[PDB]
Amino acid sequence: EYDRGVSTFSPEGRLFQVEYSLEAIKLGSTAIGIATKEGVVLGVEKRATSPLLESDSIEKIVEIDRHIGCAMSGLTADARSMIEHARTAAVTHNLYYDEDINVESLTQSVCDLALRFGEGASGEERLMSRPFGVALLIAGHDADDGYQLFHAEPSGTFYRYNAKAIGSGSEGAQAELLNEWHSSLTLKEAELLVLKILKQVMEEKLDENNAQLSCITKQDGFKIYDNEKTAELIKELKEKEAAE
Amino acid sequence: TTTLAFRFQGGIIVAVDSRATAGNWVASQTVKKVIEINPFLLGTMAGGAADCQFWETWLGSQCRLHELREKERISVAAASKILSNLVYQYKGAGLSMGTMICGYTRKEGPTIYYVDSDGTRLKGDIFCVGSGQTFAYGVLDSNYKWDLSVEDALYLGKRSILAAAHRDAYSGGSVNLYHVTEDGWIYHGNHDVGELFWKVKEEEGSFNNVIG
Amino acid sequence: GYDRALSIFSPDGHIFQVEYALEAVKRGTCAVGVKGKNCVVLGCERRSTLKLQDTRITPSKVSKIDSHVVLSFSGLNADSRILIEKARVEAQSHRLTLEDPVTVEYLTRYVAGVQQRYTQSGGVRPFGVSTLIAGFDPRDDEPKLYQTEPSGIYSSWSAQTIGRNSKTVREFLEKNYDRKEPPATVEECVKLTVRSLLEVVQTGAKNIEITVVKPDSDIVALSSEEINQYVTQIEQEK
Amino acid sequence: RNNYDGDTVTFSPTGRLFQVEYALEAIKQGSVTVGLRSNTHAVLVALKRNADELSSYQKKIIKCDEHMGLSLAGLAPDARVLSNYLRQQCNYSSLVFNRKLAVERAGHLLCDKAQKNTQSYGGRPYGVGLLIIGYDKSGAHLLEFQPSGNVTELYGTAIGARSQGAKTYLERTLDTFIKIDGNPDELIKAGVEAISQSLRDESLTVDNLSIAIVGKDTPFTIYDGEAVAKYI
Amino acid sequence: QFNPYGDNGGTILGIAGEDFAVLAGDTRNITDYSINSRYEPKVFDCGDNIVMSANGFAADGDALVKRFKNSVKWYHFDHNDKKLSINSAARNIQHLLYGKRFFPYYVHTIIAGLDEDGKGAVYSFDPVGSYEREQCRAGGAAASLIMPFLDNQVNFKNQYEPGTNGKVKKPLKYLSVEEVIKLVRDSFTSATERHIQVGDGLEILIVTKDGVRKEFYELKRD
Amino acid sequence: SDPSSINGGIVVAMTGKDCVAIACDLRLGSQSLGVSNKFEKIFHYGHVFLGITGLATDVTTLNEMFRYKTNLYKLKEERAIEPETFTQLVSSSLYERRFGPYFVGPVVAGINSKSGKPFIAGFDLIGCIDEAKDFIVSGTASDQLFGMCESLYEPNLEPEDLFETISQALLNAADRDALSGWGAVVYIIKKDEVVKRYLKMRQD
Amino acid sequence: MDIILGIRVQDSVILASSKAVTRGISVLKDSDDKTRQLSPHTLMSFAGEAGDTVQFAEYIQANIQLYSIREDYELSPQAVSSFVRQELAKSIRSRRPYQVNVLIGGYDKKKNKPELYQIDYLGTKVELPYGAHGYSGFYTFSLLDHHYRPDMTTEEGLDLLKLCVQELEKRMPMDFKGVIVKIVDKDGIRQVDDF
Amino acid sequence: YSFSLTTFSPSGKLGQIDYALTAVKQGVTSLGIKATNGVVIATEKKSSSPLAMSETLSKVSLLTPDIGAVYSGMGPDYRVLVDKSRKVAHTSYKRIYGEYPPTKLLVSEVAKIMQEATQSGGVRPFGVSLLIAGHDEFNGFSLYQVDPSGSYFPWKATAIGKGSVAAKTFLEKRWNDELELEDAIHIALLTLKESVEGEFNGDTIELAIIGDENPDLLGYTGIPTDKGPRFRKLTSQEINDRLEAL
Amino acid sequence: TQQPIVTGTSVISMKYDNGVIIAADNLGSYGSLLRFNGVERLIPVGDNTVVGISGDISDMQHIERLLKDLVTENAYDNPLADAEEALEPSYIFEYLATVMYQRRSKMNPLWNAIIVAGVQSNGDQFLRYVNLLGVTYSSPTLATGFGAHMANPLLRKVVDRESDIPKTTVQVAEEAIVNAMRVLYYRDARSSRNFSLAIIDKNTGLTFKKNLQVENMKWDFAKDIKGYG
Repeated sequence: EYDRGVSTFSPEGRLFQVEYSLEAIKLGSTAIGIATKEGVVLGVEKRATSPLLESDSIEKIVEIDRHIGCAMSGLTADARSMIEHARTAAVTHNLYYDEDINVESLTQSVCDLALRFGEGASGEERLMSRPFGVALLIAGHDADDGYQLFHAEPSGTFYRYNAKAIGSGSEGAQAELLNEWHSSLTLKEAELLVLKILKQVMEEKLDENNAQLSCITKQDGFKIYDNEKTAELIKELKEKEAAE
Repeated sequence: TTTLAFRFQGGIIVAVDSRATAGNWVASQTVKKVIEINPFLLGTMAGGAADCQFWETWLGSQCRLHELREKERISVAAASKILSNLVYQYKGAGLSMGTMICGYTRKEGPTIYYVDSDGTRLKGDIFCVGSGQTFAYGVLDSNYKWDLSVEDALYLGKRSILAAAHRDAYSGGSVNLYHVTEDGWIYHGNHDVGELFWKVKEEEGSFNNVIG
Repeated sequence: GYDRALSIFSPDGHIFQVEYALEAVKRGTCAVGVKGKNCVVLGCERRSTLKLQDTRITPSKVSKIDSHVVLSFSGLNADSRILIEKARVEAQSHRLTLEDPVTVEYLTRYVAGVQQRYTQSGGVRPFGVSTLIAGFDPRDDEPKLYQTEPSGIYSSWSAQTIGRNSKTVREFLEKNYDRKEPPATVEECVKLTVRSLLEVVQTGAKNIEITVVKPDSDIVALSSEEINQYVTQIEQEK
Repeated sequence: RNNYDGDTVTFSPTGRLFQVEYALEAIKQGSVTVGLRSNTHAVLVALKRNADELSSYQKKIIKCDEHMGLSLAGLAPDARVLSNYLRQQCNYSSLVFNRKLAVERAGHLLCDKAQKNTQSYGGRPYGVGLLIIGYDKSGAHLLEFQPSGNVTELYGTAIGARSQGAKTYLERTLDTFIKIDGNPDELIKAGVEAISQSLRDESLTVDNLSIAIVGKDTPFTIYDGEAVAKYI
Repeated sequence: QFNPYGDNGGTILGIAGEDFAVLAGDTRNITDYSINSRYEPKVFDCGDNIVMSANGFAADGDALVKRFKNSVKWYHFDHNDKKLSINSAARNIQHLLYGKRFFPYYVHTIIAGLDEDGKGAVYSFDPVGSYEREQCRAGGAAASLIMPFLDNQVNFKNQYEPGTNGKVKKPLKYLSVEEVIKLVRDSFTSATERHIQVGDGLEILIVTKDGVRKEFYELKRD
Repeated sequence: SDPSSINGGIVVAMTGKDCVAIACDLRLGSQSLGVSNKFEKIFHYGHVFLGITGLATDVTTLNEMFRYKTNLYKLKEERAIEPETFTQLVSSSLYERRFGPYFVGPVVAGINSKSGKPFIAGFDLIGCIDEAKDFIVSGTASDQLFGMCESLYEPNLEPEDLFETISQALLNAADRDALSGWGAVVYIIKKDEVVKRYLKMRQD
Repeated sequence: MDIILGIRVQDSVILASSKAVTRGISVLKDSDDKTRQLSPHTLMSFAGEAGDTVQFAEYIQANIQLYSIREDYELSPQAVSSFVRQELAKSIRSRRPYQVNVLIGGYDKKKNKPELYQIDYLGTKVELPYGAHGYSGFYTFSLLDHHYRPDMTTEEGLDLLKLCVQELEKRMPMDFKGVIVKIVDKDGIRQVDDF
Repeated sequence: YSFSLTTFSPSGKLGQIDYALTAVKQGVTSLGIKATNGVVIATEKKSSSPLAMSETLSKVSLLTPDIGAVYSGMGPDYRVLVDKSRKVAHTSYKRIYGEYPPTKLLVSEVAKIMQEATQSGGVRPFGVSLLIAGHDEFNGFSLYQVDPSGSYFPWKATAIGKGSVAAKTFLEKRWNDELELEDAIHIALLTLKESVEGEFNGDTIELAIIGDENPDLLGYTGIPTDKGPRFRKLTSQEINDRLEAL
Repeated sequence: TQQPIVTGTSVISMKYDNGVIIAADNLGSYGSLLRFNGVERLIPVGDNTVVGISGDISDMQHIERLLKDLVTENAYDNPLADAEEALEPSYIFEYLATVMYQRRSKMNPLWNAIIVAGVQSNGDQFLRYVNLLGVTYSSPTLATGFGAHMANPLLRKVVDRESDIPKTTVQVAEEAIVNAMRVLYYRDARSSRNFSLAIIDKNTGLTFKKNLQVENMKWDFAKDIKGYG
């Protein structure tokens, strides 16, 4: 009733229909982003439902600029529209000010398309007919705040974070991030940290076909890694834990 | 206004001037008339200033956008015909253009496409447009070769603008020199016309009919 | 559950209309894609309903969208028919814009795009058609294979199978196939396709149809005789 | 029964809309914010929430304009529309009449915006209540916005989670902060006291307090962090 | 029919220093052979170290400034108090000019301000769209008069050391902020003597990084 | 020239006793350049014949347009349109675009299979019924034709005498028309059958 | 563009296109085509005003190509010509008129017969064995009757076409600086090098 | 199933179509008999009060002078649809064809207005089945029934409404392949008196013909070349005449 | 695009230390024919602003209906809007300023030259100009049409600049404006012996003086001459 509406409130004051959309975000693959004072490292898990699936020609970390990247989980279908809109916003900013877009501000634009649910509601002319089953981890660097990590929620609005996990393994990943994080981290540490937490919240084996890192380092730009780079860091990790 | 670009075995040279008039008086001498679309492409402002400025920065935005989409690199053919289709829509509204899109991809080589505001698209290797276009053409054609030194191509891109300043009334300012290599464009500085005039004047024993 | 309507989400987070859309794909004929190194072969089951059915004028299950990208389908045949035409107007339009022929990577997005659009909205049902899009780039000669699904999610696979008992062909494929060395000869790669398709027809050599795309806008449809020789090699060895 | 929800376009037998009351509920479940004022300032102090301790809170004061501002309580997507709508009007006033928008005329425009969703099939009445302050030409004002769309001027009010404790603080100390004028610190301090009392099973943190102020010679200013640490 | 355009005089000038930049303008306003106004500042604060003067057609000028101030506030709201740089403003003004191009604006705009190397910057605009970085450019009726005089005292163009006769020539020198002002006061006064749309009073706003200050100087009413 | 008839062409329609004829020249011109010798002015739909004079692009466009309009009728009623009815159909197509209008002068010719009665009509630019059954001429030689036809016209000639009368009128006129001079095709139309006979005549 | 010809012989169709592209007082390029294939055996040359020419050629190209894919079978030249005529005659009543004039040659593979169709800008389809627009048709139409026969080999049609280029060159101020000569036959479309 | 215009039934068909058919059966009885030089169309009038003027009800309404109609079904639906029918007839087929349209063609337009009122859900189709009789110079005298199912059928003699089933066998029995109009006019009254008795009289039964051209109704003269209205409405006094000789 | 049919003459204005005096003729000419007399051209708006309108009478009406509707709009809501949220000449000006641009950008202008004069409720004079071109400017002496070149030099003697305003008082101001009407009656073809004059003061409020007649006639130089040809 409250949940089969779309703009119908429940007696607790929750728009149930919209509540239900959060469990869409979770069905997808885990991605864990960790902000550092050197840059943001974004990792993913990519599912292989077959050896025959080309897991390495599909990605869920995407390029939005030359210093803005996005992680996503949920419907890659809705990720296509959410990522496409966000790319337009970055570029049109670049058109208007010839200046870097702030991390947060790209996030405001992604949350504007999200607002739209309706078929009668006012604010902006509603043309989009349901919630979006897809979230973002938004990474960038402006120089007047530093490296930052924000989380887009299609059912809410922009949250600042030092680290977030989204996906299936989110809940348990988050504890580990409460446990191990530091402000005393370098990006080198930070990379082996995404991987150390990721594997425990993974049910697939930790290998390069089911993994993929990228970074926002202002100096190097948005850089998607190699499969050869990701395989190295798996070894360095294995060396560390034996020692430990 | 004098623009040109010419192709060689080493890449593309683009060379432009900096003088633009309104009346019979000069508004600016510091005009930049190569607009940097993206690192891989360069195009030139010529014709009417306002339209060229607005629609080339638009075209680099489109180029940046397509590269984000496809996870690729913009083509010279792709960029150029996005501009021609736009200008066609807007035509019949005072629109003026003179731009040549210069780009060197690995998949097609250096290529140059002239675009007009009539939606005219011409592949070629040699282009010079402007109102000083005739004077600089003189210079360009007779020294042009395919087999040609980089050093001496940079010498030709100064010489087209230099002659053209003296004979045309609206061309001068300074020379701007650019070389599009496979890895992007590289700048070869700004050279004031006056200082350049005495050096060349001496060098070939040309311009001995020009004294004052 | 929450199949009463498309726009309403679901406690379970799965839009039911998409899930049932998949189920519909299993109705239609099996299609299999297998990439080589110098080939992609795109084969499909061409199931014969009656013996009164023409081979004179009756549509093939495989449709060329443009002159170097090939497409098969599995699903609701009615629905596929407008999906293939919409794919095509854009495809040709790709040249209007750029003066470049259609790139396979731009094309999968587009086909996924019409589909995604239909799902997002509420006053249309999704397409009940998953497609395989095979082809090479114009610029380059590396073989490319894509899939679209009802949902509006697209993937690349090395080899992939859809419709009519898809599972059983998928497993078959894993065992036979090697990702270290995909077959680098057009003939042996064809043969792998024939073996797959054999299974779902049970018996037929007049109901297996093979099509091949090769680089530089070579697309050919194979003779019924030519396929029977390959079946002859496969029955003898077995 | 309760089959007279499910539509925002059907009156119940009792003559309520259940849908607007259920909007009043959504407010209580979000954060608390307190309004109060004097005659030289209007001040808003708001409890900010975080979701986890890697999260860095959520901003619940939006600057509307340099002589206006608002807080939110309830749903955050509903809030964004109204703070954007409100800004259109303030910019319009500057562009067309060269005039600061009056709080009272603002509020009745906001009222209208709401009644647009109430009549219509489709849409929802907004799930957020706003406490609006400004200082115009007729001095400081403070309005209380509701989902029904009623704007009501008050010397002090609170909406949100467990707001009776703050309204109790406010009642007792109504006259004390009205009479203070000219000292910006005292109104700031008084609002601090109210929101402490609102809380149950929590303590104040330097990043819970958000302070928002407008006056006679005070531009709109949003304090957070180490700016609310003089007045912690 | 109707001429939606006109000319209402004035003359304005922009100088880029290297720690400061000025934008000057006379406070005469004309409509044809009437003197409308004896004092009306053509040079307007926009905040954020941006002075903007859009001179030509007075209808287009005052609406172009007005629209700009609305844009400045909307940048504050969607970027949560971000600085608007002078080149960011410079591009913003591109789309305000190009946004009617089929019924365009009709003002020569100069903004002066401070760049992010912390040196003077001036960008002056072509009236229908387009901008370039300038160092001396003057807009308005007596732009002809004022501009080449400053390309000799500021720029040092076609000047050469004593007795050397072109062999080597004289370099630019660092400037005081006062010295730049005297050059602007002379130029305007000469333009009052030789021209009919200059005089009355001269406003020069100097953009430093201590704020946007105003300095006003009486000028000849004849 | 004139903007509505740069490319010329002439059509002439007469009535005989229970017969019509219609004939036209086959020269297409474009200014002063004679372009093609074979290019008919007259077209037909079922048993009604139509010549369309004028700016050459619109003759071709209405040929197609009328075929679309006639054939929609034929299939739906299961029977041929008649040349009485067909008159008012031309009149509406031409008037729909009064502003920016077709530049043609069409002339119908035809004989009913429900009266056995010749029907001819003329229309202008935005269309009119000119319901004379004297004789009807249009084209660039409009002036020339009205007189030549009038001189010869005796009402109620036998069909084969009528072939003499219209061919002669057309041939004299054509030599002295600047924008037509090449070829001729004459339709002698009867109830039973329709005989088409090309002339042999001078080229210019 | 500055010269456009068409002559149709025993088993081929021959079309000539200007190299020069005259833009104001400068010839910006002296070696560019002004013809594009519609199909592997249907060739459309174009001439007229600059800018109209280029976008029009490509737009028509997209449409004939799209039909060819749809039916998986190529449209007959007869069809193609009526399509190109229809676009011009619509444009003359539209917002933006073209000044693109075309000759479309095709070796009809269903009637096994060469066909040349001249189409002018305003929109007139005429079947004719000759064809040309501008002030190139005003020289070469006269010339063509005498030296033409009822048929000749494609080699003799080539030499006949060279004779019209020679007539134009002498008597017309316009430069074109040689011609691209493309033949349309039963076995594709080819380029022959010709002065 | 039955119960949207949108929903198809397990054995198919829309139910709204069937229910609209039901409406017709609750109607009054109208019937048509084709003769070799006419069509007679007849129906009755009722109104409840006798204080009602009966000459104000429209039920015999000429669409064109060439083509009359009656209905059975909803009274309101008739006036609206007669209004619409006329309007379409001049737009598609009197501005184009140049004269009032064919009996076959006009029946197809009427069906096409219905059909649009079936396609658009939440919009019911018309409550009426009409009988539309006319003359043209090609297909002769003709008679049709056009159902609220948006399909039309040609007929030799037919009846519709409540009393249809009783009338049709009378029509089978009494129709002969060659009849005159005057034997048809008497057969028409005779059959219609089965539908009701106790109230049947020449002022309450409305009966008209589409017979021979009448220049009497043309209203302009000295033009021999056109025909006059085929349609003729017979007055109350005529209907009494025929009822006495029967 | 609207073309003048019925038009007025001019407005003349000056400032003194505590107020403004705006006054304008009353004429409605259609070309040479002085068609209408008694066309009242000062319209009070609110209670501290008088708006004088010249140019079209056609367009005057439309503007009249607009500014009356301005007070109606101000008066909706607010229990105080007559000493707290009243209209002030700053507000009133900016309304008309915005329409004039708007109609110019439709390429269809409202043809008027308007002067908005009043005292603010902060005690600060406001006298600013707007017209159909959209041109806007403020100056201590404003005048419109003929009166801009013609009757403005007199007033510019009395108040030349900002610094001469506290030294001009109300009486001096009042003599200047009447003195200016004498030039306009004499020596402008379109003029009227009647003219309406409103004195706006911050300390006394609004004073309206209706049909003041041109005086201090001189004509005794017309009997001097006998003319020549």
